[PDB]
Amino acid sequence: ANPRENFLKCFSKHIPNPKLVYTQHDQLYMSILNSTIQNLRFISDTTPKPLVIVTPSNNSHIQATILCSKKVGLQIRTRSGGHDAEGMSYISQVPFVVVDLRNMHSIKIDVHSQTAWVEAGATLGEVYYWINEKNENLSFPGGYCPTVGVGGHFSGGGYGALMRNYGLAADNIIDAHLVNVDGKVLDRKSMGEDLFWAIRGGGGENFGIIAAWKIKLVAVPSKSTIFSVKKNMEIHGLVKLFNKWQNIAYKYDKDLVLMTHFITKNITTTVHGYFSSIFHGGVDSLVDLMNKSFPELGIKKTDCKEFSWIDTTIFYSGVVNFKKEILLDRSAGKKTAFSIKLDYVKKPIPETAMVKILEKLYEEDVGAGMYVLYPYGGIMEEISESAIPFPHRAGIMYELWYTASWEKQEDNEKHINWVRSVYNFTTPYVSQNPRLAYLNYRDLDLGKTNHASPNNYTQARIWGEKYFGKNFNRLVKVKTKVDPNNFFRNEQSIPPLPPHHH
Ligand SMILES: *Cc1cc2c(nc3c(=O)[nH]c(=O)nc-3n2C[C@H](O)[C@H](O)[C@H](O)COP(=O)(O)OP(=O)(O)OC[C@H]2O[C@@H](n3cnc4c(N)ncnc43)[C@H](O)[C@@H]2O)c(*)c1C
Ligand SMILES: *[C@@H]1O[C@H](CO)[C@@H](O)[C@H](O)[C@H]1NC(C)=O
Ligand SMILES: *[C@@H]1O[C@H](CO)[C@@H](O)[C@H](O)[C@H]1NC(C)=O
Ligand SMILES: *[C@@H]1O[C@H](CO)[C@@H](O)[C@H](O)[C@H]1NC(C)=O
Ligand SMILES: *[C@@H]1O[C@H](CO)[C@@H](O)[C@H](O)[C@H]1NC(C)=O
Ligand SMILES: *[C@@H]1O[C@H](CO)[C@@H](O)[C@H](O)[C@H]1NC(C)=O
Ligand SMILES: *[C@@H]1O[C@H](CO)[C@@H](O)[C@H](O)[C@H]1NC(C)=O
Repeated sequence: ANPRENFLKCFSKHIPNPKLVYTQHDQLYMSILNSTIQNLRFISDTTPKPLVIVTPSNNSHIQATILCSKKVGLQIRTRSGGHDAEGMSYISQVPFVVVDLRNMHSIKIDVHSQTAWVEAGATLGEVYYWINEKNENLSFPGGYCPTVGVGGHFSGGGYGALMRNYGLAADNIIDAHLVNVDGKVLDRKSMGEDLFWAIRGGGGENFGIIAAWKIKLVAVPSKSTIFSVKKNMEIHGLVKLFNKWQNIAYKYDKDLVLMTHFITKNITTTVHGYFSSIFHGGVDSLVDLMNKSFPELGIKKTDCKEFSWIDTTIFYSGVVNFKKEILLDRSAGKKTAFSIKLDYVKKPIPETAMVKILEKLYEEDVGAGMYVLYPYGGIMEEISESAIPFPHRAGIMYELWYTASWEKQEDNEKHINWVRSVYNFTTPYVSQNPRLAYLNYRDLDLGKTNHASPNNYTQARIWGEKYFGKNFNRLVKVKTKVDPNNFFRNEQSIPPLPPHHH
């Protein structure tokens, strides 16, 4: 009796006769494993590999895997788009199998009722595309990156351009299909409201394997206006603009998103701020708005085109500059090694301190580090904190991402340490009790939950409280109820409650 072969037998038993199981012996193993590992940082020979990969195409397949891993004693890591910031969807410390959902990417739109059934392995890109094909004036609220998978994205909250208008993708989910620790398939009805609440932004990896979402589509203007302007002046003049942006961006009506980037340019060199818009409306209203609200930014008509939504979608994603069918292409953009961390901001950062933050970009190579800033007003002020597990709503001015991408496996420690040091540095200026963070940018630095350690609950709280709010209690309530033996677990997952505290 050994687990790989015992698994495979059990699986065959539950399901006789495409390929659904891969082992190291299969020619395709490696390139499947590899295909969707998004962060090159976790591609080494040292990196643990699973005993089996399964690629289900049917709820029945998922039930079997869950059942068989339960029996033989393997751990599951589900991979949907593979974008985990920490590789947590494809690495484990213990013998494990990855459940790659790439074969379950069906997307079924009901144009009239304005809903859609999207399977767990589809990618934003696809969702965007196929919605737009059915109707140019429709879409869905979600991240910017087309290759993000909907399993990780939605169950983690997930948001982007439409955030200020409609909220997080998790805010717009009507139903789902989920398989639990007992291998049952559950709709919302049968799931019950606690579990339906939980999977919407509490991390699906804590409760089960989601198989499908039901999605409610949102209205989207047939023309939006985009400018995106370069600003490489002297460092102080730059922050003078930043400070202004900081106090107003979140204040616009719902129809303006104004975001900002920072990086270094000129290879051997100066800090550059880019300021970008999605404006639901025309060129002139927009210039007028800008000319009124933010003169010093000095945008002009010459500065901005008006695009269709899907074009805007494209403009604002990881692909150079063409045609809209890239949205469909699993292997677009370039994969890099990356480290990212994100802060939320409630109170304007002091101009002095900000130069210092910007000053730090000089300490890595040109283009390596980058700060992304997105504003936080509009609808987020009216959505309750416990509406869903994701609790970051009212009184946030904007969010700050600090990110580094590189190529080379040696330069790892160097680069992740930079990201940390900027994080450490900004600590006085960002949110505070507690320092809020975002489940979809997992940060093991916030604390780890170990395989080889007894499960202290008050330990998990430290980070549980950062990712979620007051929401954390209800979350551990749901865990304890639906997966009391903590079968669905990872290096930073919600623990159940031990039974003497039941
Ligand atoms: C790589 C990348 C990520 C981005 C980018 N832009 C984002 C943005 O603009 N807004 C955001 O809110 N998030 C952005 N993200 C990050 C993604 O939101 C997160 O990285 C998601 O968690 C990624 O989801 P996914 O693409 O599926 O990657 P996986 O590694 O497979 O991570 C999934 C995560 O959750 C578990 N899981 C996935 N699917 C399921 C199902 N069906 N059931 C249970 N659990 C599931 C996995 O185990 C893993 O833990 C821009 C870029 C470039
Ligand atoms: C795994 O990924 C790395 C970089 O993408 C690459 O060197 C290697 O060829 C990949 N594995 C394959 C093709 O089996
Ligand atoms: C899921 O379960 C079985 C196994 O193949 C099949 O009868 C059913 O139609 C499947 N549904 C799909 C592939 O949509
Ligand atoms: C979408 O919106 C515009 C703005 O009113 C309208 O003129 C256009 O005809 C619409 N088309 C569809 C297919 O909904
Ligand atoms: C911006 O405002 C000034 C008036 O102070 C004006 O001269 C300029 O033409 C305005 N912009 C547009 C687009 O008209
Ligand atoms: C960041 O802060 C933590 C906690 O105080 C510390 O352990 C770590 O070394 C710091 N990282 C730096 C200074 O880069
Ligand atoms: C959880 O609580 C205990 C008991 O008071 C504490 O001492 C310990 O540090 C925590 N447990 C673990 C495993 O870290």
